[PDB]
Amino acid sequence: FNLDTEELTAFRVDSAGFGDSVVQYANSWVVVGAPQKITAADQTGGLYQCGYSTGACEPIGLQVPPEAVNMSLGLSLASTTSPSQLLACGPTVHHECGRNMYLTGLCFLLGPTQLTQRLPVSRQECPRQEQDIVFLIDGSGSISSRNFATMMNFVRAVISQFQRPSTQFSLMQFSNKFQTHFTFEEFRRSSNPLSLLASVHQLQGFTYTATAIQNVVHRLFHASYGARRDAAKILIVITDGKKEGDSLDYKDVIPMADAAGIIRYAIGVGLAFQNRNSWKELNDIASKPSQEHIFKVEDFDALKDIQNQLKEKIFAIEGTETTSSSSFELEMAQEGFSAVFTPDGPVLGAVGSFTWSGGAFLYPPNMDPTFINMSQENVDMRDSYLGYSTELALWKGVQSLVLGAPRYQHTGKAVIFTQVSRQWRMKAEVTGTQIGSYFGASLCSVDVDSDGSTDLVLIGAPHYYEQTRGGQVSVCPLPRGWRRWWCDAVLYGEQGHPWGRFGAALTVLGDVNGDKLTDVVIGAPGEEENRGAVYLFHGVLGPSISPSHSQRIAGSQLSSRLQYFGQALSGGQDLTQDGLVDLAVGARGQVLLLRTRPVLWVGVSMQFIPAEIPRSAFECREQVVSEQTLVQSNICLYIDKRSKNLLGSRDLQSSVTLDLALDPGRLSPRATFQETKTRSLSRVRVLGLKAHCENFNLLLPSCVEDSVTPITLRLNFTLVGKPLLAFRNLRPMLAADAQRYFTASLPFEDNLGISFSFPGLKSLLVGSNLELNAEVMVWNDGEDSYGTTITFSHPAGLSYRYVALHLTCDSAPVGSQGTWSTSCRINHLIFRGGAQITFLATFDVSPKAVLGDRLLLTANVSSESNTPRTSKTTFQLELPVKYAVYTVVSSHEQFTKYLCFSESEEKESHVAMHRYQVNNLGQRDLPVSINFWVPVELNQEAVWMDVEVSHPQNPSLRCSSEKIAPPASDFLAHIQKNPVLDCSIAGCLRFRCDVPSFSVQEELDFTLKGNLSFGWVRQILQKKVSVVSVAEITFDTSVYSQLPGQEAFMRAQTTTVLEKYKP
Amino acid sequence: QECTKFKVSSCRECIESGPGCTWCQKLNFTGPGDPDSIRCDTRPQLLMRGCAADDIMDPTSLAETQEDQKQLSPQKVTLYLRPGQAAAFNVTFRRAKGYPIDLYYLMDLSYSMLDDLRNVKKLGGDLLRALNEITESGRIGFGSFVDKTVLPFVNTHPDKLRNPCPNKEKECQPPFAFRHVLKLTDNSNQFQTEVGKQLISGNLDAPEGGLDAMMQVAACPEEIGWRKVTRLLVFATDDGFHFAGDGKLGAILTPNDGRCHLEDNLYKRSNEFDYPSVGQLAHKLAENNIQPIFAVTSRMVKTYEKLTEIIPKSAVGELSEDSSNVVQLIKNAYNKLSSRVFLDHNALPDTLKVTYDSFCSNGVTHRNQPRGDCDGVQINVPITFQVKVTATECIQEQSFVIRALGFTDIVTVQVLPQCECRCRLCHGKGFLECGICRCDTGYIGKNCECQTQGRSSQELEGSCRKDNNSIICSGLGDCVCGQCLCHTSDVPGKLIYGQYCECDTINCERYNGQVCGGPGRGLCFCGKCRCHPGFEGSACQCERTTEGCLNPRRVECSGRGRCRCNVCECHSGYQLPLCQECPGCPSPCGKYISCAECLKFEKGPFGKNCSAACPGLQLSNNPVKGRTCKERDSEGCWVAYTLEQQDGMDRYLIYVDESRECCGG
Ligand SMILES: *[C@@H]1O[C@H](CO)[C@@H](O[C@@H]2O[C@H](CO)[C@@H](O[C@@H]3O[C@H](CO[C@H]4O[C@H](CO)[C@@H](O)[C@H](O[C@H]5O[C@H](CO)[C@@H](O)[C@H](O)[C@@H]5O)[C@@H]4O)[C@@H](O)[C@H](O[C@H]4O[C@H](CO)[C@@H](O)[C@H](O)[C@@H]4O)[C@@H]3O)[C@H](O)[C@H]2NC(C)=O)[C@H](O)[C@H]1NC(C)=O
Ligand SMILES: *[C@@H]1O[C@H](CO)[C@@H](O[C@@H]2O[C@H](CO)[C@@H](O)[C@H](O)[C@H]2NC(C)=O)[C@H](O)[C@H]1NC(C)=O
Ligand SMILES: *[C@@H]1O[C@H](CO)[C@@H](O[C@@H]2O[C@H](CO)[C@@H](O)[C@H](O)[C@H]2NC(C)=O)[C@H](O)[C@H]1NC(C)=O
Ligand SMILES: *[C@@H]1O[C@H](CO)[C@@H](O[C@@H]2O[C@H](CO)[C@@H](O)[C@H](O)[C@H]2NC(C)=O)[C@H](O)[C@H]1NC(C)=O
Ligand SMILES: *[C@@H]1O[C@H](CO)[C@@H](O[C@@H]2O[C@H](CO)[C@@H](O)[C@H](O)[C@H]2NC(C)=O)[C@H](O)[C@H]1NC(C)=O
Ligand SMILES: *[C@@H]1O[C@H](CO)[C@@H](O[C@@H]2O[C@H](CO)[C@@H](O)[C@H](O)[C@H]2NC(C)=O)[C@H](O)[C@H]1NC(C)=O
Ligand SMILES: [Ca+2]
Ligand SMILES: [Ca+2]
Ligand SMILES: [Ca+2]
Ligand SMILES: [Ca+2]
Ligand SMILES: [Ca+2]
Ligand SMILES: [Cl-]
Ligand SMILES: [Mg+2]
Ligand SMILES: [Mg+2]
Repeated sequence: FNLDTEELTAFRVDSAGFGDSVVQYANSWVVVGAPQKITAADQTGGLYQCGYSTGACEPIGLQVPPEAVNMSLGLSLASTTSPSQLLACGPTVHHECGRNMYLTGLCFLLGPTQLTQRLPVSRQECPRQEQDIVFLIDGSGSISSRNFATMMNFVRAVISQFQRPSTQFSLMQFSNKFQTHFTFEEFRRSSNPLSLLASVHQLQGFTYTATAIQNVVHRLFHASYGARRDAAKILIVITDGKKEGDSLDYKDVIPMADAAGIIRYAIGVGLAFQNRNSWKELNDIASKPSQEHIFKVEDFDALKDIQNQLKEKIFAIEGTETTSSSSFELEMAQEGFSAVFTPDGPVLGAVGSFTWSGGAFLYPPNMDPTFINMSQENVDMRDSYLGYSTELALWKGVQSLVLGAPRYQHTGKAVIFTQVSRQWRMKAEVTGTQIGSYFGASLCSVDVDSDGSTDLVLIGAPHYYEQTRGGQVSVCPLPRGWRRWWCDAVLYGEQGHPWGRFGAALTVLGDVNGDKLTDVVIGAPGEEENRGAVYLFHGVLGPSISPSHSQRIAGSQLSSRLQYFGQALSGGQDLTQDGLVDLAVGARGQVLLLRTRPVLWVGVSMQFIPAEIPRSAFECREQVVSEQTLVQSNICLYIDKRSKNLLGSRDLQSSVTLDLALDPGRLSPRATFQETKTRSLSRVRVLGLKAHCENFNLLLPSCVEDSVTPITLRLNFTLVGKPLLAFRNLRPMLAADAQRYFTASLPFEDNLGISFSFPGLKSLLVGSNLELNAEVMVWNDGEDSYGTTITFSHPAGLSYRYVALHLTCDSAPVGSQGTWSTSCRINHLIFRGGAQITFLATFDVSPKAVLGDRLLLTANVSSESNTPRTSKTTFQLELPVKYAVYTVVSSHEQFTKYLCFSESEEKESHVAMHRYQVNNLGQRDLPVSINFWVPVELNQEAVWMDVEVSHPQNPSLRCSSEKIAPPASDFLAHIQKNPVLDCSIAGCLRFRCDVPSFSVQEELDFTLKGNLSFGWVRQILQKKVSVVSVAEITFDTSVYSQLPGQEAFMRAQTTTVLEKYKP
Repeated sequence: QECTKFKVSSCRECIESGPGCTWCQKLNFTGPGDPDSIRCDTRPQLLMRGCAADDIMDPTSLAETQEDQKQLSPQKVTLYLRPGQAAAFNVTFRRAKGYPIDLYYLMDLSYSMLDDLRNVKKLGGDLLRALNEITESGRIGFGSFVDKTVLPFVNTHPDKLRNPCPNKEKECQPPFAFRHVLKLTDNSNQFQTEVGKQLISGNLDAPEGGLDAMMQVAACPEEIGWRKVTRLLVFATDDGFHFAGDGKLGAILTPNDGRCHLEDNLYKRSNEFDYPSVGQLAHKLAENNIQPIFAVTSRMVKTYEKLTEIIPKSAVGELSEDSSNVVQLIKNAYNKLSSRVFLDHNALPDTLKVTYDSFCSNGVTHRNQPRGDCDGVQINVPITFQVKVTATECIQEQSFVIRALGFTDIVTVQVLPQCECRCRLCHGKGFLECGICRCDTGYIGKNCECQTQGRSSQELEGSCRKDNNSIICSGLGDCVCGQCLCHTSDVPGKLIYGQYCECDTINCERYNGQVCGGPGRGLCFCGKCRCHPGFEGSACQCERTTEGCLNPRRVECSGRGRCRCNVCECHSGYQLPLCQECPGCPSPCGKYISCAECLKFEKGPFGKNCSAACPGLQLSNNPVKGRTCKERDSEGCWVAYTLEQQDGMDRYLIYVDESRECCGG
């Protein structure tokens, strides 16, 4: 209700798509995207940073890679604080790969304290054709110095022109000697490829080209040398075309090479080209066509110009598998479609990932980004658009990741991922209902009580359709514990907008009404024919969001020309420098910055002087005289500011208009203001903080007909906060729910008493007692009393519930703070002396109410005639208070049921395990201790050896061991009754495991493992025996009490039967 | 019936007080020491006090039809409504036999529909043949769709734009959102030749832009060529569909405006707009009375079936592998459409509530449903719907229409208020109406014998106080001429009323923060909240009835909890919402050991009354999802079994391992 509509900031940039994405940044700027704006040739999307001070927007300078084509920069924005970072993305990058064109995304990570870097860190790569390339260079004597030196520079030039590991190289220098300088495997393993070429020295000697080519074919192209199978095999022969002393001819080795499918390039050195014999030597070596496979040694461009080659991938379009085809993986990923900041790093949502099954990439600094998505097994996730929206959630330490999948089975769903053992894993889901409702389009984590732990995830379904309204927001509390995630309630906008798109945008504005509960803001860009609207929902105790909106702001309400108002939202920061949280709303071609107004609270105190009207007023010879008696009334208005975090706010001037009424509704008013001539008065006074009183003059006629009913004075007021002139005419305002009508009674001219008791209980258990009944007996022994009012005073957890004598009751807060009060006036009734009324007053006791260990209920009693009071007859009674909780321990399903041992296995033993699990099904956190009672001995003989309590899950617990001596009984008789070995007859080993805080719905898993011995059974004289261990929960019994009726579940037991067969 | 006092000053006010109130026009029906608040009461208590049957004023809601047919009748209705009393009139629907049909065949030309295309080219003759067998004036048309021509939906590389098909086949066509092939015509031969020229196309992702096409078909009736007859739109595909919100992947944020965008039989601005919403399409379809027939493959039937919930006049028929059964599909779909008839009303004000009674020739009857629903409607076999209209207020002049979904025929309902009476001295300032004097302004009395401000003497105040211990007019009213005139409070929704001014409309129990749910589900009258139609409760805190307690198959909080006010009341530790699972309960494995032994192994203590001893156990010879159990049997051997819980009290699905664990033994 405190969003300022009249004083408004407007950001207008005529760029295409401006305002489609907004975000608050560094508590300074409103960063705005314009994804359709054409910035450069074959480049789209732009950023604009806007300021409250400037009142204008300036382009954010960013240099964009040339391969980033039409990225739609600013389609999704994200920001965080401490340190302040900005993440601006563009998921529509067109990348040409072969005859395909992929669709990936690019993002820029910005920050004032750091340098701008990009995400993902490296460019998307087109799949390249594998090709294994062998250099074969002539190092014979005919090759000399600068020629041989040139050949190496040719090799260096080539190696630099080919990417890895698409292409790997192998070099062999030949003469009459053969030396492989580096194999394929050596090249691939090489930290730096160029380092290998430094040690190459010419061999001189004769020239054996053919046998060398043979040696290359039968060796350098093999799996043993690191040559890849699918790789296109290319052999570059570098020679001067002079072969001497070779026992082989080309026609002997070349066909063997052709059969291997080896492409050959002939690079000519020196006089190789001009000599007719040396030129034939080149033609023979090179593959056909010869003109395309022969080049000089000086031409470095020659080799690359033909190939920078790719592998042609054939996609499986429309979800249909051809036998040759290949499934979509990350080619259409569109990384950065949505983005959010997490403690461990940024997270970019990639929608098109794996046939649009969606997902998200976590990008920790200087590490391999981990991909987060549904498991491969889940095929229904295809075309679900997972990661369409991304949002962070936190429960205490644990960070979780919520991803939206608005297309899932045409219905849509949201999924929560958390890290389990160094790898991400789905913990919970929640599915929408209506088809095409786009459930999971927008995600918003809400922390209501500001304890740092997320309580409430808001999930948008913008296209949810009903006949009279459209759009929907599902309030989904985090699936804490192991309960399945489900939506607690649902929020709608106002009706009349079937396609209003309520829930398109979601943001947290923070606590704006000062109830210490987080408030949220939801957008509806489609309302009244795509003008748009924005709603404000207050937070609610026991974390939920209020069913009805506190304030709705339509696009038409603010301006004409306004379209799609609310299509983007960002709040929670202060950008108007007044210390109050502000809201940045997106719109078509515009971005509006709205500011929250400071909230004021007004209280009234009204008294009359004198207290009770002297009856000397009405006593006459019947003079027609009136207004002969004057009455003074002291009215005080004190104004406390609710917003305790407002910059400035030292002199808050506030204009108030007072109205007054004397006995309103009555035909003949019994009072008149000395000033006005009637019974109606008005006052206009500028008021500040603290307090401001004022006296008024009342006139009472001499003789009046009604002397029974007290005179009433009704007060109301409107409050218009004066603009502060600092902070640009920002105005305070009265709370919307505030009481405007105040009434004080002036009595006409007894000793009363009060008493009550609590029927049914000596103690109050909170959570188990939702109501409180007090049997109130009031008596009047003395003079008759008029307008008897029965006043109660109690802690905050109590309230007067009216059930179906006649009473009229009203309830309002009193005291320093923390105490409330409910005074119940009784009339229709003259309360005559000696007569007593007994009635049942019922109080609602909150389940979360904190009453401490003591509940004090005090009861006042008063009449219209004000006695001196302090005459006792105010009754207080105290009630001991405990707090309910449901905690269960139970024997797990999987444990050691029995152990079979032959009559000859006395010496031996076997591993036995007992498992218990403890759950908090109550509504209250609680410090519990868990006790484990395990037999380890029987008559100083070993029974259960090396027992150790373990808890792999929740591995931050802490246990101790304590020996026990058994109450010495005749066990042979104790066994004879029932063959059971436990702490009664046997030596026990007590385990205490303390839990400092046992969270609600949290589960604790314990395991008692050890070696169960066989020998001790011979003491028993039974064929089989039961070995029993006991688990028991203990909490502070003075502060807490187990849920009434469920006491038996606080201890559990587990039995392992030792049986002996005979062979 | 029941009548509770509110406004007791006048005749019309007596009727406004309640739907079970009556007013007596007998002059001096009151005694000398009686108030006139006793003139307004229930009909029995009037007769019981001797009020004549002739002079009792009881306006009753009336329905009057001016006849004007035989499909939707009557087409003119005038309703006179008393607040609280429901007027009723009948609507007769008799299905007409020979109304013409325009059938537009919207074909998926995506590459996945390659094998389907061949059969569709032969369809022309057979389609019109079957159509002309159903009704006369048969007309067939054709259109085609693929998807929006941008990534990720379509590979936009110029080479794969010109030839989208994966294999190099030579009979292919570049991608397109929607193309209109043939305007609706009676010529079968045209269809065959024009559709014959159409080639197969292709694109990237599985769901297609079919909804884009349907929206255009509905928005361009002149281009398509619909007559104002019954309209069929056959939607044929093997996959899913894109809807609103999916355009953002192509950086398309502009909503479908639901208008015609055709450039030479083509949807060229397809990339400038987002896919239409299902809610958008449903509205546009229903507005143009275009009934879609979704012909989808087996894998896609359950999905498209969901659309029928949003689109009332639609049907889903399973399409055979190569679209061979398409004709039998259409006729079966048409029967499904024609056999079911919905009766509904256009937009209603907050004052009027309308329910329907459905009397079908099927042999089935529904009572008081928000929409008339009859299935199995046969031709010329008339069904009747009973319309019940109730007004909360005295209402102004209004007209709302009732029509049968699928047809342009309408029933015009006129609504007039009925708050008046037609009723058959007063010492000066009062003129007499309906058995009592209505005094001039500033004057009040049974015969107008007093003045508001004036004398107002003693001993007439004897009637003013409730008893000897009560304050005169409860202190909330002034005593004029023996009776009480209550004070006026400026608090909204607050009114002091009553003979002794002892009642107020503010004091009641609270739901939410407000009184009786505020100005919503209920209004407050002297401690008791009188709830608006459709709601109930003490403070009216519970909402309506039993829908918040159901599992998706309507078993109502499993079998482990009974429902009151949508909050499931379940025993033991079974938690909310549907009372399905008990986390605090002990493991049931222990007690069922004898039942497991008798079921699987014929032995054990329950030998031969196994069926009588185990009423809740249902034996399964295959493994189940339940919890693991293992105990010793009657002879000491270990028996393993698993217990899966079913909806009900102690009802499990048990599986037992045939292998037992003995020691040897
Ligand atoms: C969510 O995201 C995950 C990725 O994190 C998706 O899972 C991946 O799917 C892709 C494609 O469907 C898989 O790629 C294929 O991998 C096989 C060979 O697999 C081997 O190598 C993988 C990479 O090193 C490795 O992950 C594999 O792991 C094995 O062990 C795990 C252990 O759990 C087991 O679950 C797996 O099933 C594996 O057994 C394994 O070591 C490869 O042969 C494929 O290439 C063929 O197909 C291409 C066409 O794409 C074709 O061109 C080739 O010629 C060749 O014929 C292909 O590269 C990847 O292995 C999957 N990764 C995992 C971990 O499962 C998952 O699909 C996403 N969810 C959804 C709902 O889609
Ligand atoms: C990036 O986008 C621009 C504009 O959005 C594209 O430029 C258009 O290209 C088409 C190609 O058929 C031309 O017909 C239009 O005239 C161009 N428009 C303008 C304004 O120049 C560009 O092709 C896109 N780039 C890629 C790689 O697809
Ligand atoms: C005090 O209350 C009275 C009524 O309780 C207000 O009077 C009404 O004011 C509204 C404006 O909000 C007018 O539309 C009504 O016509 C007024 N009614 C009557 C009977 O006067 C009055 O405005 C209130 N005073 C202040 C300062 O808010
Ligand atoms: C603890 O119990 C295990 C049984 O699970 C014992 O394991 C046996 O150890 C002996 C050692 O010589 C081996 O010969 C057996 O083959 C083991 N049994 C199995 C099933 O592998 C172990 O000895 C016990 N520990 C002690 C201290 O007795
Ligand atoms: C509208 O028609 C229905 C059914 O045709 C009528 O309901 C039946 O009325 C007859 C008497 O006319 C009763 O004998 C039947 O028992 C009623 N049906 C049932 C199911 O009880 C209804 O009365 C008609 N209403 C009007 C105003 O004509
Ligand atoms: C099923 O029938 C058997 C007998 O065939 C009943 O067995 C008796 O059980 C009681 C305990 O409830 C024993 O005290 C008796 O000795 C048993 N009788 C016999 C003959 O064995 C059994 O009670 C029946 N169960 C049910 C549920 O009806
Ligand atoms: Ca929290
Ligand atoms: Ca708040
Ligand atoms: Ca601010
Ligand atoms: Ca198909
Ligand atoms: Ca598609
Ligand atoms: Cl040489
Ligand atoms: Mg040489
Ligand atoms: Mg398809």
